[PDB]
Amino acid sequence: KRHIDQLKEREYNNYSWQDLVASGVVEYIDTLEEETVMLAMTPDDLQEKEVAYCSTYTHCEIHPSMILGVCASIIPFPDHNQSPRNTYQSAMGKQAMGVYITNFHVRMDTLAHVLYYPQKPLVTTRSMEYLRFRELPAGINSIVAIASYTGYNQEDSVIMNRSAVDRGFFRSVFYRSYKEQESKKGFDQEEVFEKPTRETCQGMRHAIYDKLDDDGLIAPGVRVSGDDVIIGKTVTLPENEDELESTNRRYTKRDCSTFLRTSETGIVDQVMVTLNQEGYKFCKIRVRSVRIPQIGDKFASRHGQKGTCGIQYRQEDMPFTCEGITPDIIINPHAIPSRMTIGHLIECLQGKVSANKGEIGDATPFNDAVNVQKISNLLSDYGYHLRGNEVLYNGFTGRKITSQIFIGPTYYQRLKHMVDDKIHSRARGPIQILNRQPMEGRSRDGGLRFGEMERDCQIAHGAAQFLRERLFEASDPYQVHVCNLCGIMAIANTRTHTYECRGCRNKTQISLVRMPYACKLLFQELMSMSIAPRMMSV
Amino acid sequence: MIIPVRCFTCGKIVGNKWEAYLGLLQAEYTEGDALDALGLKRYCCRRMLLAHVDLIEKLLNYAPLEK
Amino acid sequence: RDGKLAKPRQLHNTLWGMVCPAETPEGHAVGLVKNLALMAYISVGSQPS
Amino acid sequence: MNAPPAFESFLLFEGEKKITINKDTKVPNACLFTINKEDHTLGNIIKSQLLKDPQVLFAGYKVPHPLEHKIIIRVQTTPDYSPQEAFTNAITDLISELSLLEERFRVAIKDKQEGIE
Amino acid sequence: MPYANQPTVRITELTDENVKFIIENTDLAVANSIRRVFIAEVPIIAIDWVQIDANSSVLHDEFIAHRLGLIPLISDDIVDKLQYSRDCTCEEFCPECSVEFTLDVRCNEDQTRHVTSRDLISNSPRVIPVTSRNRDNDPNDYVEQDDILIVKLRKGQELRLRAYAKKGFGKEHAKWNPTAGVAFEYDPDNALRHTVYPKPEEWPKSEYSELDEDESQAPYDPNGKPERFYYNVESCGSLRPETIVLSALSGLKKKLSDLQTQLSHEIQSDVLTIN
Amino acid sequence: QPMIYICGECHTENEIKSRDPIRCRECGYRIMYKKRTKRLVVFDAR
Amino acid sequence: LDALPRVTCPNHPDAILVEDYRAGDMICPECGLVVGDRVIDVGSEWRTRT
Amino acid sequence: FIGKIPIMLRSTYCLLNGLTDRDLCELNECPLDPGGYFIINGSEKVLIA
Amino acid sequence: SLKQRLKGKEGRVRGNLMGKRVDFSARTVITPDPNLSIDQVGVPRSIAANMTFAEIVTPFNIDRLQELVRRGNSQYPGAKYIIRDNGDRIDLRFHPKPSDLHLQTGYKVERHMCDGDIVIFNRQPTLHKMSMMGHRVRILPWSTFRLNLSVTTPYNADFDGDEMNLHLPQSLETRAEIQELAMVPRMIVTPQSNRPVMGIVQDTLTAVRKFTKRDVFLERGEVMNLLMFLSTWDGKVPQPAILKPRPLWTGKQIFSLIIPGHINCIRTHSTHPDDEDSGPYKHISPGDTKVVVENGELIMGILCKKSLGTSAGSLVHISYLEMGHDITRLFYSNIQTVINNWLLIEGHTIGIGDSIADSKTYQDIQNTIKKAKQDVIEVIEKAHNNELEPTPGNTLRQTFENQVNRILNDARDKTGSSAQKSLSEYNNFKSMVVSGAKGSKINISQVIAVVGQQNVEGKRIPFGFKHRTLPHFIKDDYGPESRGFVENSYLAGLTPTEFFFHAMGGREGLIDTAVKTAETGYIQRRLIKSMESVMVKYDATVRNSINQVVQLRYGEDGLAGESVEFQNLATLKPSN
Ligand SMILES: [Mg+2]
Ligand SMILES: [Mg+2]
Ligand SMILES: [Zn+2]
Ligand SMILES: [Zn+2]
Ligand SMILES: [Zn+2]
Ligand SMILES: [Zn+2]
Ligand SMILES: [Zn+2]
Repeated sequence: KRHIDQLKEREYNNYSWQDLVASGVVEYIDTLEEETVMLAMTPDDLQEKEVAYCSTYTHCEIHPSMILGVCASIIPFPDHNQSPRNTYQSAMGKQAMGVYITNFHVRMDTLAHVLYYPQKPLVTTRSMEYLRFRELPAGINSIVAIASYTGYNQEDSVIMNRSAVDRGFFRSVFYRSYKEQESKKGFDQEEVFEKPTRETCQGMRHAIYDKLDDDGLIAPGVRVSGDDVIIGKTVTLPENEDELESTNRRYTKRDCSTFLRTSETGIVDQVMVTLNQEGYKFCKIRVRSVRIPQIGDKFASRHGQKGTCGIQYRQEDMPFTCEGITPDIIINPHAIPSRMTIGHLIECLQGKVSANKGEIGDATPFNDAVNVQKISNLLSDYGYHLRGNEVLYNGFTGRKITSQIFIGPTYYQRLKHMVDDKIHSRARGPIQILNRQPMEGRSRDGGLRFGEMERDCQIAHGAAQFLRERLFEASDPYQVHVCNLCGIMAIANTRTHTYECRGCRNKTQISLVRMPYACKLLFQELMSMSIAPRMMSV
Repeated sequence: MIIPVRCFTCGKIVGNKWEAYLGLLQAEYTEGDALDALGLKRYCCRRMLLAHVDLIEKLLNYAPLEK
Repeated sequence: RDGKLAKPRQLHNTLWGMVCPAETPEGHAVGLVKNLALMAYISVGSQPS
Repeated sequence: MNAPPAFESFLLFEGEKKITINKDTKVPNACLFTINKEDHTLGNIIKSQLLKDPQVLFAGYKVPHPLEHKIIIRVQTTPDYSPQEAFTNAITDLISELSLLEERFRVAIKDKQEGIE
Repeated sequence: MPYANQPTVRITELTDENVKFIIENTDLAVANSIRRVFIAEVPIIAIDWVQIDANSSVLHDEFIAHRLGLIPLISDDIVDKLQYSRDCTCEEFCPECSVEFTLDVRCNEDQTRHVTSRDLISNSPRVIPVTSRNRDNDPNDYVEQDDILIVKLRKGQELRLRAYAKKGFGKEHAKWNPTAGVAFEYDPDNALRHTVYPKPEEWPKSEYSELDEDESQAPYDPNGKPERFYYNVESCGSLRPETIVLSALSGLKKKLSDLQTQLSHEIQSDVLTIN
Repeated sequence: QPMIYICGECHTENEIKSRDPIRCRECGYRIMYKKRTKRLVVFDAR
Repeated sequence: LDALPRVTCPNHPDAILVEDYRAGDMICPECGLVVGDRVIDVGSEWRTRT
Repeated sequence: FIGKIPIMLRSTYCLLNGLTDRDLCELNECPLDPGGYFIINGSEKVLIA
Repeated sequence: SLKQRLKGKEGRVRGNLMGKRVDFSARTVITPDPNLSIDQVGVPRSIAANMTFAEIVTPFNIDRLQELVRRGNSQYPGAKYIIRDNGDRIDLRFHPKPSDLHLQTGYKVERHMCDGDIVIFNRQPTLHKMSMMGHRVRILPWSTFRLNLSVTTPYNADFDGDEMNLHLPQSLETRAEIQELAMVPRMIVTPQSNRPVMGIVQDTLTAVRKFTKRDVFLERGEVMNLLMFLSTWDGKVPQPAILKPRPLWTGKQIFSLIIPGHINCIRTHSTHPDDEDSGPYKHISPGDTKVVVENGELIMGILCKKSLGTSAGSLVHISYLEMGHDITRLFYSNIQTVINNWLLIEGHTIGIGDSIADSKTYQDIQNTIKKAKQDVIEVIEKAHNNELEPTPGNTLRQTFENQVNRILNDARDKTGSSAQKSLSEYNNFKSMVVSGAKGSKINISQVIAVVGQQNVEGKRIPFGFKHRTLPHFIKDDYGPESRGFVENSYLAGLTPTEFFFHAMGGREGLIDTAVKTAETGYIQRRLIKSMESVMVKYDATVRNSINQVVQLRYGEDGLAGESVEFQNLATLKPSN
């Protein structure tokens, strides 16, 4: 115990951990050594001789929690919870949004999510201090009531208080940093940062350079949207091949001015210009955007019970306690027992009493504290039902609800799952004429994928005509003329007069067929292999 | 961080009672007495303040807070 | 890679105190991906001579 | 946002009307009225106010959807007593009670300029 | 109608921050709805327009602007007098539908400077501003009545901004809500048995339970009806709680009268006749 | 437009409409900052 | 049908043919008729021994 | 001269390793950013075990 | 490589024909909406702003259609484009006089997508015919899809963050085609296993159990309140179930109101209560527990899922047969609305109280474990004496490992059975388990009493630590903990060692799941590529793509599997 006092002496003077290593009261141990050692679980119980089945112990664990990793260390009493849920939490914890360092201002990463009002866990594991988690929390301990309500919280979701959202519930900033470089494009050809006018340049399709400055860059603090040109630059190409007068003010000034993707809206956060090892002049600009909780956005409990916001209601509509306390969240009861997440209740029960105590409880799974009854007995002492269950009044009729409610505080996660970034749709737009397929995706405003199995279902559906609409009309429509003499697709077709099938001397017996254009290409591809496939109704 | 006015659970103001609490802590090493003095008779309000944390001072620790 | 099929992933008991059992991705890389224990350490190599 | 502004919850468009009146096409001396930009909060006292009336054969209400701001009320009274009078009677009675509640509140608060003890 | 409640009223306790009272002879639906009125329904003035002229502080304008919302403006000047900016047909805003605010601070001092509501001034005619040593030329301040610390400034940081306070109500946004949690209680003995309360000893007694105080674990009456609602209004500071109640009571009546007028209009606009 | 960003490390506006190679007086560093926008900007308190 | 380059209509010789990258459409405002064709948009394709 | 070797953050040769938090904030560095991963072309890079 | 380009490896076949992109489609995250009719789907306004339909002008609606053109792109109830008979299309956003623009019958107008329109909705991944269904749109705020709970059931969707895909047909044939086939109401019964696919679940299922309680009583005021919730109602108030001392209605009376008035489903209460028969026959005191409804009126019986659906003898299947999909869908939407509203006011929760049992039994349970612990030692010592008798056809070790396993199972079962007894019927957990929701007795054992033995492939935890599992154990240890037995409860917590064994098994479930997830996609592909060659013919004979006969008739009867039902022939009666 005196050595502990030495460890205490170290806070001021010195007594290194290495000296503790030098003390040889503890040693560092590999698995090969473990095979031979007689390891002890705990100093206390194992030293007892009264029931000493063995006393040949050689070494003992510092604490069983040392097995745990960074993620597992966060959730209290994991053993009262189903084991995979913790792995799901370990993954989902990684998925949560939050702060990450101190100097966010100097930082200009492509993507970031930071919470306005983070909170250290009301119930904490002591090691999280070493994890500096209380320094950098990634959620808040919200007070939740467990009730099905209207079923809008069914299956991995929750109903939340909109009026709480008004107070600043889980609201967050989103920062995206844009970077852009200027550089050569040949011996003479190069990009040129500027603010070109619509007549002094081409390749501008339709977008205007109003936001720009003469430098070609937008000013900091400017309101932005998913269409306008964010960085202005243009590259003349031939310098001499244009010659003689097809002059125009656009000349050969081809546009290469950077614009924002057709989705984001917001304000310009920051603009920074410098140069690199490549030597080329380049600029970096940070764009600020605000993330607010919305219906359907993904959220999660500290106990691996994730859920989306099923809906949001005003505080008045919400059912309320004797005080009129509306919970921050309304979780479906049934989601817990199927997953068997009792620990989730312990955060609430420990949190409730800690809040009343006005003092933090430790979240170490292994204790002698007797958290069950003693806390419950203590919960009764603050003047509450010893089990935590409490009656609440109706949000609409005001009447007391038939069942009693278990309500209390809980550490919650805002997950990296912007639903508005997940949505995608199109009815018509840019295609891929090379195959006549829709564009690659949302960042190019493309169409949505059609899979082999939707086809397989569609055959099983028997609705051939809908597939036909989908395969042909909703993706690849084409018209072809064939010679009556031969199923070979051969025409010159004056698309205002003649048609003809050269090699067959066809002058009138032309016929029209409807097939996919991509399919016609495949067929032309067969002909390039010297194959002459042909086709008729006869 | 930067103590939000009004307890999310109720609406109880605390736009200056953080530093006062910090004052209360320096004056009295009894959180209960501190928490009580602030008038936060409700534990929802207590959780608000108890679980609050203010890193800004570390942010302030930087010198390059000029441009 | 080398040595495949009829080998899989589950867990080894000696991993106790060496790796957190819960700390793994829920993807196909589950168990295939491991994570350092809270107080585990790695040998740097020395000369016994 | 892909969601309407907050005032839209209560504010009506220039083409909207607060309430719509329809007769029932199913049973005699009955009608179904639709109220726009309103909730059960109003609905419940009025149902109760009508329920308090013994001349009422039927009275009931619902939003078409909680997200939606609209309610519909079905009411049936005795064939000699129109459902319109019942709604009119219920509101006038209720408003009158509220005024006295306010006045007694005024009397109750006024009744301690200093202290009750 | 032949019969209605007498809405018995009794006021128990009142302060500038809270009011406790007991209402009797009334419907539960009326009690909850008026309760819902206390929060959402009450009209208030709050900031809706903010321009930030300069900010060399660490926080970003939108953080402060959200905070400017979070500021608890007192409403003790009949804020209802101002017309709504939408209806005031004025170019976006005017003093008849807006108040103006301006804040300018610069930290030339080497030590960290603190910014407060006081740095923000009502440029519009002095309708009662933020509650920061303006109401309290009273030897009864909390500790300073510096109510809100806007931000802190280390040497070299500056903040220039403008604000417009505008008319609104709690239903619009919580910042316009002049009330915190609202206390409410009826029938503590659970004679109505709205819920089981298995083993009533597991349920501590409510302060109102204390009245009929009882050791019979919960007396019962099947014929009972909700009565003697116990109230305790908790104002957020924006207005004196009882005065909030009157404005709430006035508003709900007005809300109903307009529907009656519309109800007359429904029968006017209709082909129906009544007399 | 008098604006032009400001150097990062000397923390000083260069301030001109020039195609100069992002240089900076006294402070040789290339890190540039651009002034706040000179525009009307409304903010809500929501 | 050689008169393309960017301006023609059946009712009038087109004066302007704006390219709406957003919808990927070609519009001729002064009358009202998609000249048809969005070739895959150059504004979509503006991110792109011896 | 033989080369320029990319160095791990918080290395012995990462001279910031001796500086205080206050020094690091003076450098606009995060005191709770121990590093241990390279920065390559301005991008952060970590070796997987 | 020219062959390669074709070959399929991202070629013309696999990389183009087998999978491509399409238009008139949307995908988002899913959100719940029990208030939605089974045909409804909630749809984001932005999507609705994005989605359009090109309608051909008819003189009956041309004036309205012109208003959409006049309303234009500047609002949702307007139109973006018009496509003329000759083929010309017009952008109304840049048109100089959108309102003044001429139009006639036979022209097509691209108007915005509107509500009441029928769309086709799909899961991804797609596994069966109900995985793609026609749906009715509902235009709503926020970019979320809202759906009826029971539509989740065939979809197996989870609001944890699943996306699913929707497609909007642009042809009237297909609109009919989707309406006559792809629509969900026809999808109710599966031909794969002649059973219904719909299923009311969780909160709804639990409140229904709660609602069938004998102690359920209603007030006249609330009956009117309940009546308005009805999606349909006769307009005629029912007679009170009680008149004196005071007028009252029963929940069974009111549930029976929900029920269509000339159809019945009999007996399958399918709940634990009563007595695996024999007992309830004692004496036909035959009510409450067992389910019985007559003339659309429920006589007695707490409800279950086997009653509620996705099983034989279900009310859902017979309603589909008699009332048809259309009446059954409206009944189903209606019941969910009502039960939801009752649940909302009735309420339901869960707490540590639900984990509370009797101390003495809890004391007896541990002591039951102690005897079992003692029972294991008796088995260990005899084997160590080699006086233990090996089981015939097995080794002594196989006997020993088997013998310890029966004990660890008997004790856990005994202590579990004590916990089943120890819980009140008042409990939400027992309520949740009984209702047929996501729970069971084994859960109670695990949460309250004991998780039980952990195993590897069914075998006790192997001696990976040199004839040991851990250095905390002695060498040659054979204790159940030394081999993964989790004696504690989720309430009791777990030892460091037990948690690890618990973590290990969680991997086994998870790894198997990931592997199973990839393989099913592949096996199916092998399956589909084979079975795609066959279809039914008009001569009833089953034939292939080259018209050859597979069967004389499909299933040797030519009848629909959905019209098949489980029946007892009973002609195999014992005595002649
Ligand atoms: Mg799922
Ligand atoms: Mg689910
Ligand atoms: Zn030919
Ligand atoms: Zn509070
Ligand atoms: Zn005005
Ligand atoms: Zn410089
Ligand atoms: Zn034209």
